Amino acid sequence: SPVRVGLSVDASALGHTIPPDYTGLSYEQAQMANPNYFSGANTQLAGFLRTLGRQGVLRIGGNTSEYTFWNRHREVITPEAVNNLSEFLDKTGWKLIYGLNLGKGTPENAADEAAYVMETIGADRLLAFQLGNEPDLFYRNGIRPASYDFAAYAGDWQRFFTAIRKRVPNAPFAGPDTAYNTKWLVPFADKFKHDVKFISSHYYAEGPDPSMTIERLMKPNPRLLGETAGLKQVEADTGLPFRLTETNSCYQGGKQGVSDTFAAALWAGDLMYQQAAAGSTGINFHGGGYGWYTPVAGTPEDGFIARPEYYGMLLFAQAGAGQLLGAKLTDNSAAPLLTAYALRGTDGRTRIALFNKNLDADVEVAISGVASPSGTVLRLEAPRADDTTDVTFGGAPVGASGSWSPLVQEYVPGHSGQFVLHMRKASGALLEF
Ligand SMILES: *[C@@H]1[C@H](O)[C@@H](O)[C@H](OCCNC(C)=O)[C@@H](C(=O)O)[C@H]1O
Repeated sequence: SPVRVGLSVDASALGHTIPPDYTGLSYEQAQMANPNYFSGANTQLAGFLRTLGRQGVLRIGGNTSEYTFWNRHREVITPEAVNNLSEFLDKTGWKLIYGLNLGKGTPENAADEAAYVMETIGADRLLAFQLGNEPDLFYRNGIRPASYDFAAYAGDWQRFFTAIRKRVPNAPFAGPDTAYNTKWLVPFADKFKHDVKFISSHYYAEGPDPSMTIERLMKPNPRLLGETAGLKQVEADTGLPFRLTETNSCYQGGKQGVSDTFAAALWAGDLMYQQAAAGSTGINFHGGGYGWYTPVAGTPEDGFIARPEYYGMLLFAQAGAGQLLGAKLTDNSAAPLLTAYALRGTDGRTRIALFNKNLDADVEVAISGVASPSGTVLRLEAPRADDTTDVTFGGAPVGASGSWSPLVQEYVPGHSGQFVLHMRKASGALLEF
C-alpha cells in the first residue's frame, strides 16, 4: 500500500552537465608502499574502476600522506611504485590527483617527488598535485602546533608551490583538500585562485551532531547543503570549479552497521547526483583494505570484492554522463526521503535515477514529461536496509574484477505519456526511456 507521488520531468529545466570523469575513488598514499597495489598486474582492482566509469579520477592522499616519504633508492614511496601507478592508470583510463607531503616532508622532497610523477605519469593523466591533506586538522594530530592557522598554511603552501614549480614549471595544483569553512577554504581560494586548477573539499555525512544511524544517513544533511552553497559562492567569486576529493558516510574507516550496509549504496548514489546537480566537477569516495565504508574491499593476494556502497556508484556508472533536467516531486510529504534526478544522456536518451531512501514507505511514482514510447528499469535492491550483502543491481551481483551486466530488465508500466513506477521502501532504480 504505497505513497502515491508525482514526478514531472521538465526537459527544459536545464541543470549542470555531468562530466565523464565525474566518478572517482580516494585512497591512502600509504597504499603506494606496496608497488603491487596500483600496478598494471592488479587487473582485479583495475576491473572494478573500469566498471565505475570509462573515465574517472583516482585521488591518492589522506592522513597517511603526512607519513609517506618519497625516496629515489613511516612508509616509503619508490620510483617502482610510481612506475607501476602509471601502468595502473593506463589499464583503467582514469586520471590522478596526487598528494605531496606538506605536513612532514620538505619543499625539496615534494619538488623531487612531483618531478618523478610528472616524468612518469605525464600532464594528460595528472590532474592535480595537492600540498597536504586536511591542513586545518594538522593541529589535532600535532603535525603542526595548536597555533597553526590559514596564514601559516599559506606560507607553507607558497614555499612548496615555489619549490615544485622550479622543478615542474607546468605542475597543476588543487587545494586546500578539506571541508568548506570560512577560516581556510575561502581565504585559500582568494589567495591562490591563479595557482590552482580547482578547489578540493571533503565531506563526511557523520558530524563531529548526533550518532550516525541508517535513519540519519537517509535524511537531508543541512551541513552538506551549507558546504555545497559555500563552494558555489567560491566558484562565483573566483571562477574556481570544485571537486569532492574525499568523502564517505562516517569517519575513521566508517561505522559497522551503517557504512558497510545497502543503505550506503542509496546514500552514495544519491550523493553523487545531489553534488552533480550543485555543479560539482566530481567525487572521490575514500576506501582501501577492508574498511567499513570502502567501495572496493580486498588485496592483490586474496582478491577484491564490491561492497554495498559500490552498487550506488554502479547505478551512476550505468546512467552515464549528460545534462540534468528538472524532476519535481509532488504529493511526497508522507514519503519525503524519495529523491529523483532526470538526465538527458550523451546518447540523447532520457534517464531517471530514483532513490527511495524512505525506510518504511513504498512509493508509486506517476512520471509525466517523458514523451518517449517506453522505458525499462534496473533496480538497486537488498532485502533489508542494514544488509552487508545480498545487494544486486539489474538483478545481478558484481562479480570478480568488477564484472557486471544486467540479468533482470523490467518494462515500465506506460500508457498515454504517463509512466507508473513502483519502488519498495529502501530501494533505488534507473529508468532508461
Ligand atoms: C579523510 C582522511 O584524509 C582519511 O585519511 C581518513 O581515512 C582514515 C581511514 N582510512 C581508510 C582507508 O579507511 C578519513 C576518515 O576519517 O575516514 C577522513 O578523515
